[PDB]
Amino acid sequence: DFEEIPEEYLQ
Amino acid sequence: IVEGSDAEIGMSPWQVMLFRKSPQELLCGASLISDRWVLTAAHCLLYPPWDKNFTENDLLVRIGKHSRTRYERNIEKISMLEKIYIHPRYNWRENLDRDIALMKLKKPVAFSDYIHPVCLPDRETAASLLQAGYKGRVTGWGNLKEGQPSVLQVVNLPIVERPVCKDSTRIRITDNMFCAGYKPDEGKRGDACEGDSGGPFVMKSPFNNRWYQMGIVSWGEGCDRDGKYGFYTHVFRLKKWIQKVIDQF
Amino acid sequence: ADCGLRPLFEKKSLEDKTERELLESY
Ligand SMILES: N#Cc1ccc(NCC(F)(F)c2ccccn2)c(F)c1CC(=O)NCCONC(=N)N
Repeated sequence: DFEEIPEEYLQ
Repeated sequence: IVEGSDAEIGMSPWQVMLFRKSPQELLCGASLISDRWVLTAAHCLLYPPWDKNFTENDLLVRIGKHSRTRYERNIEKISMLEKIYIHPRYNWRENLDRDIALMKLKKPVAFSDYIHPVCLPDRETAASLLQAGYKGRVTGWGNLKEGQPSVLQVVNLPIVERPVCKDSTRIRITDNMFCAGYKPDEGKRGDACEGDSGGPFVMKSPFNNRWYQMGIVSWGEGCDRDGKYGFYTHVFRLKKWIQKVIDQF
Repeated sequence: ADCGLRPLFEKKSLEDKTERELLESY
């Protein structure tokens, strides 16, 4: 459902 | 938000989305009160009866958003949390008394057309504006009924007299809460709901034209039920705790 | 500081669609 975010942030 | 409408672009530039890293999902609303501090509800982070206990590293804050699910490239800013502070006397055991938390961002966020902090009330503003009948505004990406919006939702609701708030529920109400919503006779509806928690209840000062956050979406029984009301954390009442945390950390 | 004044509204002297409902209730 949620568009993936740039991945910088999934830390 | 139940019985709300699509917000306009930039209508609520202090609105923050609390976003869970994994699984990726909407956790809660929140509000931006400076370039570095975010205000939300304690139950968003900590609620043991549902095994809820998030830490700094579980979460992302997403500022400047409109669309709920889209990654709004060049518009939203995403931030990491440096430190979460829950009110010491948050009563999750009984009635969500003092349902408030502060979140320090890793780095200051740059303000823009879509990102801008809301004011915190002083005693005079609170005295003047927090009265039965006066309307505030709630925003959020929460459920539309007790099913999810594509865009930020908005609804305007009146503050309700304390005795009416007390007589609607079996929960013990404190001075750190107020309730808002239409009476069943008033023939208009609206409420926050699941997913709206921690979002801002705001009012616009007729004296200086500034938006002030008076409340934090806290709790209710169901959503938009007749004869039931939304409950909000009373922000001004907890302001000394807020000021304490901020100029100390 | 500059709190509570929206870039796309108050700062341009533009009103949002339901803002009026709040002020009328005061
Ligand atoms: N975490 C938590 C939690 C536990 C019980 C709730 N409601 C049951 C209860 F009212 F009985 C209750 C009240 C106080 C404490 C314990 N139980 C509750 F709302 C919440 C938070 C939540 O869902 N917020 C949604 C936004 O409010 N919804 C609305 N405005 N219509």
